[PDB]
Amino acid sequence: AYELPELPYAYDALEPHIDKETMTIHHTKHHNTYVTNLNKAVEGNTALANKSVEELVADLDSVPENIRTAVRNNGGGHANHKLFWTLLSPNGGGEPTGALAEEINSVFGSFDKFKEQFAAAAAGRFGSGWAWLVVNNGKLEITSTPNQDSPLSEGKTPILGLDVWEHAYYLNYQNRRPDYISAFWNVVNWDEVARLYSER
Amino acid sequence: AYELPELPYAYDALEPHIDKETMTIHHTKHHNTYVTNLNKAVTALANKSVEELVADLDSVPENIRTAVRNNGGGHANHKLFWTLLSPNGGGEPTGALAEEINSVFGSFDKFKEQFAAAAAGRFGSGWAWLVVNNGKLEITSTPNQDSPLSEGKTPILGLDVWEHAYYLNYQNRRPDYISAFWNVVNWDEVARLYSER
Ligand SMILES: [Mn+2]
Ligand SMILES: [Mn+2]
Repeated sequence: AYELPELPYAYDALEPHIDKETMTIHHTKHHNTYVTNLNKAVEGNTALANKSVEELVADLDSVPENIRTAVRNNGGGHANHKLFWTLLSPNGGGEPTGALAEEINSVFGSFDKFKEQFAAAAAGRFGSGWAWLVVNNGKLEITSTPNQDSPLSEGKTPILGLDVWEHAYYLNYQNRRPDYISAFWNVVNWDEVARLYSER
Repeated sequence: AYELPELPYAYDALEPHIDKETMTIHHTKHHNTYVTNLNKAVTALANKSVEELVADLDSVPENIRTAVRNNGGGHANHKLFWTLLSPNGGGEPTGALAEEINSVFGSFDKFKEQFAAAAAGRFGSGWAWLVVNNGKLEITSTPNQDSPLSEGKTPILGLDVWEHAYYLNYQNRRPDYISAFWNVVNWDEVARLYSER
């Protein structure tokens, strides 16, 4: 009984970094489709349905082989986008602070180095996928996954993610993925990332 | 070594099925990029056609295999794709090709349903294909720029389902794009490829 979450802001609140039309289609069509298909996949499996989408994707091995693909793709779609909306803000941007900033400077050397490495991962993901900042064994690291696969399935907790499926940027940037990635930094809600960091 | 092929028609020749903006960007940016990157990756491999190159990545240095796989596949796939479209295309298959399709799939309509299902079912980026395997017609789909050629199969018809191929005009509506695709397919070219394979 999963549901499509409402956005924390207006559809045009992230302009011009992300266009109103993309936000509208991305949320009401793409994300919504993952929710619809996810509910159809777990229909009848009270056990799986009672778990949060994150818990569900965290253990795909416990999902029946007959619907494992559907849960992987659609569960991943729902988990990834639900997190993604909460990481954006019309009042975001800037740089991390507190414990998160300290960890970033210690692991990557500096926030600028982190952005360079994160941008490289996002640009290097061939095909559809996501670029991530996760906590693995209590350590921060950058990774990328294909399609709707989530780091949660490998025991890693994402605290920042960038959707690099073409639907996330084609209307305003077309083939210019690097320009989309650069614009991303202007809307990142580092306060939310910091909260997820503490929880991870 | 490798170069970007010219389109057999104008950028707006496939309208309204495929918009001129998409054709222009798809060819001059996406395809051109695959060519540029392929050339960077590639001594002896240079003398091999892109088709033969992708036909056996196993014989390619593991230090550049991924580059050749993605960019070589990109070049080979798009090179073929452009030749399968035409402003005078569409209609329905004929001759021996039509006979084989009706025999294997039951009818052209059934073939279209199966092809569209494969194309709509490809999760993420990829391609839907009609290939000749061991002399038999089969419908398959590959991820990203992977090609049936790498599996010993010969593609005679292919549909690009990467979102860049249809997002400007169809956005999330991939099924409407697949439907419009039938109006521009060059069946004489598919038939020619089938006869040689
Ligand atoms: Mn998305
Ligand atoms: Mn393409």
